[PDB]
Amino acid sequence: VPPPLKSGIGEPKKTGYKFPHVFFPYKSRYRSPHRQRWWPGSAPRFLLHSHPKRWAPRRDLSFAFFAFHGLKPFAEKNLYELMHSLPLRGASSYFWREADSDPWKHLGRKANRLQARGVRTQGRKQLVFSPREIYYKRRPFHALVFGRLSVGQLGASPPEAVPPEPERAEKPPDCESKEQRKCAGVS
Amino acid sequence: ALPNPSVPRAALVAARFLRPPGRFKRAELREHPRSKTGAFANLVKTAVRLREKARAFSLVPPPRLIPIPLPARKKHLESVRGVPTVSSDVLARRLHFLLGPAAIEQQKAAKMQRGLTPYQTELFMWERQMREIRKIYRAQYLQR
Amino acid sequence: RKLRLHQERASRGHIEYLRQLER
Amino acid sequence: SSLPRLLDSELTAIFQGAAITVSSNRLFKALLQSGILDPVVEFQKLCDLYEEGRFYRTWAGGAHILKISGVKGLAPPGGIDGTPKHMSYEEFRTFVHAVRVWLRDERSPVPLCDATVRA
Amino acid sequence: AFDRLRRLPNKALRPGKCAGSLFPSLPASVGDAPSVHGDFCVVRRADGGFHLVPPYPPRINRTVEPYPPSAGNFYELNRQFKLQWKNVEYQFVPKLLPRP
Amino acid sequence: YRHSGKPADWQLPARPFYRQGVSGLLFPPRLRRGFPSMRVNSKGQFVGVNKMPYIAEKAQP
Amino acid sequence: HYKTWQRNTAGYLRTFMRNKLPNNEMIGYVINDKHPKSIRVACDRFMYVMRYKKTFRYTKKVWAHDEESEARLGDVVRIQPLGYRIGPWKNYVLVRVLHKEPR
Amino acid sequence: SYEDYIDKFQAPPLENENKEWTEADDARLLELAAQYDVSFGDPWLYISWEMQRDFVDVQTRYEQLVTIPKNKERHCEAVLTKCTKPLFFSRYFKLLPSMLYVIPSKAHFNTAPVQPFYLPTPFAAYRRNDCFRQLHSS
Amino acid sequence: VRHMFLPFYSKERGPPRIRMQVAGVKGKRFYKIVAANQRDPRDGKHMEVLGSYAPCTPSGVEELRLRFSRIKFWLAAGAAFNS
Amino acid sequence: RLEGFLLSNLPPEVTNNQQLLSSLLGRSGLPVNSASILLQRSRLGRTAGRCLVLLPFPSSAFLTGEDRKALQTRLAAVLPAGSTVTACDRNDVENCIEEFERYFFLTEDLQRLGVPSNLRKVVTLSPVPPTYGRREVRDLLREHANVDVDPRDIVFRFRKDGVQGDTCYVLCRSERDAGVVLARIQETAVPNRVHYGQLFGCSFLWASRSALFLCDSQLDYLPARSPFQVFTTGWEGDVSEEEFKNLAYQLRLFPKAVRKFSHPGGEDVSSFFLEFHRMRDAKLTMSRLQLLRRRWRIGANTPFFGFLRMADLRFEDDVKFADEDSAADSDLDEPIDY
RNA sequence: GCGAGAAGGGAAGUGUGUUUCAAAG
RNA sequence: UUUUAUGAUCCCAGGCUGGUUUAAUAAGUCAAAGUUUAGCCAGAGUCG
RNA sequence: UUUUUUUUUUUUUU
RNA sequence: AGAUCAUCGAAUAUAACGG
Repeated sequence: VPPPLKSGIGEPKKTGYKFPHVFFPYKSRYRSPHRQRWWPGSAPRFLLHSHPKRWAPRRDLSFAFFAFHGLKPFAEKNLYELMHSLPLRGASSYFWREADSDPWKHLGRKANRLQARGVRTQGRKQLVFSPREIYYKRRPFHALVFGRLSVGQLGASPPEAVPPEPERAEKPPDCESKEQRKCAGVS
Repeated sequence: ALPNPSVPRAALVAARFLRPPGRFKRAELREHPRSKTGAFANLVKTAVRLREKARAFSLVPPPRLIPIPLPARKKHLESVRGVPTVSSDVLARRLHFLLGPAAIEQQKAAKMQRGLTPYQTELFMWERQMREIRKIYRAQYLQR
Repeated sequence: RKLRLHQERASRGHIEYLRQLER
Repeated sequence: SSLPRLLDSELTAIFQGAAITVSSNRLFKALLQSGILDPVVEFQKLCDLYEEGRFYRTWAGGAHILKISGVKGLAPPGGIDGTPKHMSYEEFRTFVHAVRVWLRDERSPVPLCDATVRA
Repeated sequence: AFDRLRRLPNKALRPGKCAGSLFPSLPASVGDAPSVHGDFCVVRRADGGFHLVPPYPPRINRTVEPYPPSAGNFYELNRQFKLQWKNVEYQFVPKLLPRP
Repeated sequence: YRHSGKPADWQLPARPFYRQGVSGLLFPPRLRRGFPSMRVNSKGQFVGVNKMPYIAEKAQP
Repeated sequence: HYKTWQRNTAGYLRTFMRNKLPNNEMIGYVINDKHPKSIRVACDRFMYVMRYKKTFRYTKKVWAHDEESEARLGDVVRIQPLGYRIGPWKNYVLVRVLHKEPR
Repeated sequence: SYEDYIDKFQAPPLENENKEWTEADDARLLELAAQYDVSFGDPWLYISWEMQRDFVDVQTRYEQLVTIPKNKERHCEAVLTKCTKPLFFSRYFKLLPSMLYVIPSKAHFNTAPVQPFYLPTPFAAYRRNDCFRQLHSS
Repeated sequence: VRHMFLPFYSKERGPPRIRMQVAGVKGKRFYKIVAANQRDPRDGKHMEVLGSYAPCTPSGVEELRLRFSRIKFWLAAGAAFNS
Repeated sequence: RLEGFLLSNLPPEVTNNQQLLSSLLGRSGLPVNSASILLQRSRLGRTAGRCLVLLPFPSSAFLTGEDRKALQTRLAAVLPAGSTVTACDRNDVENCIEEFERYFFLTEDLQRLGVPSNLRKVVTLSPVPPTYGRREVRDLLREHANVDVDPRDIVFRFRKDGVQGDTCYVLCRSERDAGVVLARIQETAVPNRVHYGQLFGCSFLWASRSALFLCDSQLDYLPARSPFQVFTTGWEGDVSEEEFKNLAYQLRLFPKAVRKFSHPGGEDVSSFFLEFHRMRDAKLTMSRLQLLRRRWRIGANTPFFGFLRMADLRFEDDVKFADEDSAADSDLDEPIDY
């Protein structure tokens, strides 16, 4: 059965609807554009169903309860959550996205799609983000971070690192790139 | 105001061959939250807001329409206004190139681009050739 | 002379048939 | 020049005095009695402009025929009620404005309504 | 027979003709040219664009009763669509189909 | 051809068919096939049409 | 409705031509001229019967419009259709008057 | 890998590639210009194959021998009647973007009037001198 | 001369296209090439018939009958087709 | 008071001969004090499809009511050819007609100031206003509700085929700060339409938006004629190469451009050109950029990209202009898919 | 991001349909 | 003032069309008042 | 006027 | 946009507007 609908933190109480959509009794193949994404092999809607209201008994309440965001796994920690614990709010640092452990790329119903090449039978140039201005609306998962986006070349070391690039000035300080997953930096 | 809201003329002429939406597509717009609503796109306020802005000012009366019979007119044949001025000799040689063996070897001798498959390079080259034949036939049909 | 294109040869037959019917 | 401005409040007395909706028969006679339009305007003058202005169609005055007849009223007369359109307050205001200028431009050197002409 | 409940035929959204016109500049046949848009309207999209939109209720036919008897168990009948803007309201709920 | 293996210019003519042998019409009608999907406008120009062709158009002389 | 073979007979073609006029014009005589700038034109049409091969006549009374109100009762006139609806009854426009009755 | 396709299945050798224009070459280009209509479709599609060169190099050579000399001895007028038109939308294009027009300069077109702007005496009274930059001659 | 192809284009259905059809008797189906819109059904309304196609014939060689005076005319109007 | 009429839609066979035109006026009314006319002429010396007629001194024409005007109009309407419009002229519109003729002659001359890179993100548009417009008339606007003293002699207006004032109006600004401020408050504004009888006319909703730009350079006319689908991009970071810098970073994004060009000038911002093969690829690119813009929080109104176009030109010793060519077949490159 | 009633007989009699013409958002 | 046996007021039911060959000095040039099987047009709205 | 903002802008007086 | 017979159930007819 599908999970019950819940409102995210920072939102007033709303009135639940009686039916999922207008064509509830009559039609069945019609699907709403704002349908929930809970089946394995998908991603949330960011700010629609990612952070639902959290409740627990009085006994379970504690300081550590509030720090759940900052202890999330690597596969679910966003940029906002990552920059919150870093020195200087992660200012004057570098960040990049590692698209190697996505939920849909390992698990899901459509996890065996046919690509243009076929199957994978076997130093990169990944983008680097330099946060300049940081503004937190709804901590620790919400912020308007403005930074300079540039390109950088990876190294030959075992881990993913950035040797002597960024080199080229791509665009002036703009909005963030992605909000799914991010890595650390040299700083 | 009430019949038709403020719609720029530029976006009306371009949207000519746009297919209308289906039954399910209509419900998407109507479904809450209505995040597809643009600036001054409200179907509740736009229909009355415009009217009030014009109420302060004068209203031009409708034009006086006087019925008048239309005189009879007979059919008259006219020549084609659009007739490209091109000699038939030029088109004769051009047809032998696209339909000749030279077209096959021309596609192979093409420069590739990063991020594109080998078949794409030939497909785009063939598409450009297909555009020239359409004009040749169109010009010939009009002339005849 | 020596119509090599398929289109040229196809149109040749059309004219021949029409000429016979024309009186 | 210097056309007087018709106050909203003044029109309220005339509209309510002739009596929400009201018929157009009592309003035509009351307009001339008040003398707000000021030769003397005759009764036929207002009727002629009402039809020429295409107000019955604009206002959807023929929609009441389908309520009584139904399907028979859709067809034309030969292929039927003929009552006049009952103008409301809002509707009447517009008409008064339109007819007020149609008489001033009838003798002005520079036409306002229809200045153009086809050969 | 007075004040009898009549019935009118149904009519959906008429698709506009491709070969339409904006404004007939002195037409010289005995009729009115069609329209491209027709019933449909063009509005500004959220993302800075132009797209079609279902207009205000297109002549909701109130003369014919609902076909499915089980309509009240899932939908609230006898609805009204009002247009208000600050302290101003207009009377346009009556959707009457005039004669041709 | 035999050697070159290409089509020749001169060849056999067409083979028209006639019903009951008779191939003579005294009062031919005015067919509409002269301008397929094309008509005359009020201006005199040539315009197209959008209609389903008759399945028995050629079978009804 | 007429069949495909019924549109080529001389009987149907002749009836069609009589009914058909330029600009879908019609011929009729006025029978009522009481309301201002209004006249009711009575037009006569024809139809063909493919069973007994006989043509009958049926009157078609319609309403017309006159600007100068020159037409009078019992005067044959010419009408022209229009692509709109004006008035409760008015559906036609006058062009000219052929015959005029004395007073 | 995308890099393997551009290195393996890509090596078209053109005969007349990276070569200067000689006296004979100039005459050959002019002869082909008359054979193929220039102001009809894409004339550079067939001429390029005959010369065995890129489609852009051939156009530049012809533009500096006929186009420039001819365009420099004719009066040009800048108007915006047909260029001002939008683009038809589609299922993947439902927006109205910006545009950029090209106005010829005086270095490639002799844009001058053939007659000074003359105004009659009675019609000169209804002219505002504070709304125009150019002076009133005559 | 784009004015001459206005009627052809359909707003509800779509632009013109060239495709094939499936008709005949079960077990001996034959293709029929016609001109129709994009959203039109496979077997339904058609503007003009260009010809037919018989991939299976008693002689063993595939036959193809087409009109040389109509296909060229339709392409000038801007009619697309499948691969 | 009456001061003259305004003719339009005149045939070419009457505007090119003053004898025929003068004869038609003598029979209807006064001859060519006598009345005077003024024929509009283009920069190349060609006439137009309209003319103007001026009445004699007001001393002999002040006492002229509608009774004498209706007859004059009617009588003078029959003599000319068919499909002609003969409207009256008021005291206010009479002065504006003279400016209309001058704009057509100076059309090419006025399209050079601020067109170059000097003034890039300045130019605006607002094709709301009808033919009723003027430099002076429009000057009062954008001052009472937006506070912006724009230049006077910086106003340009396009024209239709019949040398009629096109509704497309374009304005400029001295500074760049106020540019943004203009296209944020002029939305759905109803100042007025016409000033007749000391009262306002019909309503008209204003709509200002940046949708068009201008450029004039010596290294732009030739490059913009070879490709059929040419793109324009700007608002880039510090100075960059084409093959070595522009190509490499392009891989990150989704430009998908066959070729590229540069735009010198020695400013602190670059602008690289793009090329496409098919119209579908070009179209899809547009969407991509649009989407990306939003993500970056750049701005709706902020110029980021555009489509390059070649302006129509009219040469000499030509029987027909390119824009007026009816046999052109430059529309097959835009396939329709739905 | 795009497509989706592709499984609809509930309404109507002078209507639904057919025919003749027209349509440069 | 308006319709009205050329059917005005008025009660129940029925949605319109095409489909190639088809014998006989009814030898149909379109199957001759009305007979069908892939098909055209067309078929309201609602989460308060 | 009150919660929501990955659709904006404005703020001076010799 | 114009024109475009009605039929069955046996049948039963003059109705609506203003003084």
